[PDB]
Amino acid sequence: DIQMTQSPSSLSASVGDRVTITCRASQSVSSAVAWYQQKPGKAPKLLIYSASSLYSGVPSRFSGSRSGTDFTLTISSLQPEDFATYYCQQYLYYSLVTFGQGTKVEIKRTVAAPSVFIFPPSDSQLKSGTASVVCLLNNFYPREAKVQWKVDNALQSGNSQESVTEQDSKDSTYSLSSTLTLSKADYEKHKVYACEVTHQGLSSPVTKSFNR
Amino acid sequence: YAHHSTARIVMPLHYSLVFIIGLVGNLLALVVIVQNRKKINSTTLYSTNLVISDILFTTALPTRIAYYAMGDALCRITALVFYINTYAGVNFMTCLSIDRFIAVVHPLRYNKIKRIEHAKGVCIFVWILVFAQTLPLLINPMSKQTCMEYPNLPWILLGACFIGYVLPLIIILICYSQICCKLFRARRQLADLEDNWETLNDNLKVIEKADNAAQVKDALTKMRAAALDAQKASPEMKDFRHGFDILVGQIDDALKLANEGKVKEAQAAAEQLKTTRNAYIQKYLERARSTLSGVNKKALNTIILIIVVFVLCFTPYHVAIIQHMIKKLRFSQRHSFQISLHFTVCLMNFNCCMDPFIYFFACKGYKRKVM
Amino acid sequence: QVQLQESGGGLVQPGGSLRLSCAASGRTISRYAMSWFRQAPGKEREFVAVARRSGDGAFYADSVQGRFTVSRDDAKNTVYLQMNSLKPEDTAVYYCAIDSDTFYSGSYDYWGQGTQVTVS
Amino acid sequence: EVQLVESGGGLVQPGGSLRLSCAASGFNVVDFSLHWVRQAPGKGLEWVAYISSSSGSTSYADSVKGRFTISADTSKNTAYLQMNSLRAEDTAVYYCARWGYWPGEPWWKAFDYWGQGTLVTVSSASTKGPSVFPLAPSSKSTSGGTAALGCLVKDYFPEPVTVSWNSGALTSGVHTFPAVLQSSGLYSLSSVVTVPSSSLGTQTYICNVNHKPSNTKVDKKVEPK
Ligand SMILES: O=C(/C=C/c1ccc(Cl)cc1)N1CCC2(CC1)CN(Cc1ccc(Cl)c(Cl)c1)C(=O)O2
Repeated sequence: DIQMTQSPSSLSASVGDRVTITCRASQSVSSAVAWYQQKPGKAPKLLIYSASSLYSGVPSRFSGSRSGTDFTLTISSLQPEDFATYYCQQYLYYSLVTFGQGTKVEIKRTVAAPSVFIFPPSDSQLKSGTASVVCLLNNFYPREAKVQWKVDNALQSGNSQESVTEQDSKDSTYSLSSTLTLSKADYEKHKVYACEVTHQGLSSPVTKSFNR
Repeated sequence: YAHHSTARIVMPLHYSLVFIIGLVGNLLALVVIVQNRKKINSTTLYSTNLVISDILFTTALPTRIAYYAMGDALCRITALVFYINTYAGVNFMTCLSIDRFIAVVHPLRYNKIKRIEHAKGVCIFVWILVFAQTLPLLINPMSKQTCMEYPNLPWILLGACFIGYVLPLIIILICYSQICCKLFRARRQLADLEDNWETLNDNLKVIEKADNAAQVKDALTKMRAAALDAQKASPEMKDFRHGFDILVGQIDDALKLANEGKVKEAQAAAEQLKTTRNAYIQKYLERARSTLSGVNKKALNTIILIIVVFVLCFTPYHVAIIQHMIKKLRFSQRHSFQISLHFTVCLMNFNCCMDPFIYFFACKGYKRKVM
Repeated sequence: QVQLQESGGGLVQPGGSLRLSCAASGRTISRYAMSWFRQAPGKEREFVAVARRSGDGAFYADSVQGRFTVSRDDAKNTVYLQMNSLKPEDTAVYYCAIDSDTFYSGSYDYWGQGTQVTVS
Repeated sequence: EVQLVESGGGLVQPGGSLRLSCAASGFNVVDFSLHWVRQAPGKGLEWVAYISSSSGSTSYADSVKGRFTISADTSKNTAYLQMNSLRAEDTAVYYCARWGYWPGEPWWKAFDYWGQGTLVTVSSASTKGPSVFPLAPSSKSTSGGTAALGCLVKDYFPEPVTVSWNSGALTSGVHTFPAVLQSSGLYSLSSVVTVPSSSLGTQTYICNVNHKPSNTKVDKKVEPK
């Protein structure tokens, strides 16, 4: 029942920076909060316990502290292995455990713009009675792009679905792919389909389109 | 000397007042010192050597009180006794200040140095330091046509002013800041411990008066969050914390019953907390509130009294000197300079009669001071 | 309904410096993101930098990486593009911009008119 | 060395039943309380239940009360979690943690030794192979720069499918997207590669799609337009 809000839901930093993640409790638990680190695919690992004391086995760059009901985790020199999700758990009683939402520290980089591509549905798929166009956004650094499908300027909703990859290992850039699924009974609507893409490093929304 | 006829009444008035007041004050001071002629732990020796400086400054005064317009070696002795008055006052006030700061910040390091050996060593160290401060300003005989000691490329003026006055001022101020922070940080600590005890008692009351165990859980979780950081504030602190360990154990024993859903058994198991409180923590709260006022109050008022004597006796004269020399490097002489230095020297010598005010509230036999 | 105006400019020689500023009139900034842009004569509206809400980010393009710096002060609702080590390729108008989204999705609607900043 | 081990995850129907088992080694489950923390796919951690076999204090989260039951057979030194009446949002990775009793430093440390986590899947869909569809690029697809190219792998179940281009020859610029769960309970996936212009390099690109739980190895080809 004790809420636990962890504010900076995604940090971007480079190797050697000093990051700081904060966390605030609904009630006033005592200095009993723990900080974890979950590399993608693995289980969490204890880093701080009793809100300030460093666990035995982790490097000494992590250092938590407490001020009232405002708990904060600071990393001093962000080595290239401190790139994971960091949670914030309070532990006051056994049945009163509530975790934070988890901040994802990621690699700082220079802003790139997505190279938008659109793909018509294959006629092999149209034999099955369904049609799925897909708009591909490629190699943009901030994961804040927005896709908005348009069928003769009709803003579609509920029939689109996207999935972004993780940060690339080579150049630390993402890649997104929104797909718009329709039935062939509905694919025979307005004969031009467009994909509008707004990105933070984009002046005007790029519209890649094609006619049916 | 346009106000010499004015000075012929002004300076004998002030120096007669200083002579009589400081003489009778230090007279009763060293009489009470004789009344306690052996017990001088760590501060009474500072107070007594500062008394020595003041009283030799007074015994060299009766030649200077007879003044008009009108020897030489006697005038050099008056110069050296003035300087071993003012610089000894400054450095001994700041050594007494760091003594109090050491006492009321690191008391174990204070008891390390509370013995007579290191204390008297540092005393004789600053005493030879003030003897080292006065002889460089004694090269020429001040006789010029009394003395005409007042005036006089100079560069060592602000150097001596800094080392002599500025460094000491910064020290006493940081000592005062450390004392105020240490006495203000074990103040909010006691405030929050009392707040934890109050919320523990209030939630115990709402437990013993409430039903609907969904709220006895809400009271017990606040009680546990209060106890967990109430125990955070050696062979007696161990028994202090063991009481809170068994208190949190009883809290958990009640809280698991509340989770099971036995609201009567939960208030029954929460009833034992007042017994645990009375048996373990009631006999410690009085100690933690009263003992941890007394010696530190003496230290705080001593530091603030040294600060006010400092900023009303050694600040005007030395800022007047830094003002008179800040006129240099850019380029009548007896206009707004002689009466300014006159009255500021009157203050720097009025410290000698404001010095019993240090003892009557600070140290060196406050028995007759209270009497 | 809320437009903004920008400051700064001038003909500065290479190796010089400036300090741009776009000031917003009619809306708060402490919850939005202010980004700078650039238009050379012939080249269409490149990106320069962006300031996130409060201490959670400040990202620059690859060309101006290291030379520039965007600060943010919510007192007068202004952000400053401090330009340093100006190579002679930065001769372009410097528009400011604000996004209608608070998830930093970059929906730029209000721009301004820019300040011509030429180097030799 | 202390080492937690989970077992029992897999596929169940919505409303079915399942038994996770958290075996322990090193320490004994008597001296420690064993918890269960689950993590929905692409979400944060949440606490579920615990047991304290020293006393018996089985408590549960508000969303699993009356539906989960936690047991601890300390003769086997394991702990069990009986998940029945499973809803759709109960698919997650269920970790098993460890928490020391009060008083002292064993309590002040939180969950310090976790398991590896076992994944459960609550679905009403059955196993089926994927229908690979090409994402063909046109000749106008940036004639002069680079032209993206991919193939769509949709309508398959269960989860794991790996895709490679030209039998692992193309590894540069290949982005395989995380499988999104379609509205019909099936999975959809896209894998694209950014190969240059000039008739796409005139290589007959193929995306090798193999789905081992359905023994499907459709390797479709992609051609420009
Ligand atoms: O002018 C200076 C200092 C300059 C100075 C400033 C900075 C630096 Cl670094 C070095 C030196 N004093 C003046 C004479 C005092 C103190 C030193 C006061 N007094 C008795 C006396 C005698 C005659 C009169 Cl008429 C009066 Cl009223 C009072 C004495 O014995 O000496």
